[PDB]
Amino acid sequence: SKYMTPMQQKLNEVYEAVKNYTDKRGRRLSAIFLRLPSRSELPDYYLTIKKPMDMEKIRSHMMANKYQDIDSMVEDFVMMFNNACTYNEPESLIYKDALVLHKVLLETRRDLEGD
Ligand SMILES: O=C(O)c1ccccc1O
Repeated sequence: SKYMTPMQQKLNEVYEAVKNYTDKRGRRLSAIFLRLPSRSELPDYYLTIKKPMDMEKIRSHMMANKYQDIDSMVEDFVMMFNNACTYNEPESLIYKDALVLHKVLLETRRDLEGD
């Protein structure tokens, strides 16, 4: 139980790379992405976003061993960054942070290309 399979390790590595990324000032870009607020706290959001996504949702799937491959988890991250960029303005901080984290996601996945 305590030992992760290779796929499980890779999933975890990608998830963690995005979660733990910090910029030069020590700011964890993941902060606002961990958990999306409520439909009642964000009326305009849920009416605009077809498939809402946050890192806690991704982390829960992973922990339930529900991702079958790396691409499946990447797709959810991509949904999240797409959602953030859709809702928010191109000059907004959330939008910029979503672009940075997107790069981290693809770099990490590619750096693990074999393993
Ligand atoms: O724009 C947000 O505040 C947001 C927060 C968490 C997940 C996706 C998002 O677009």
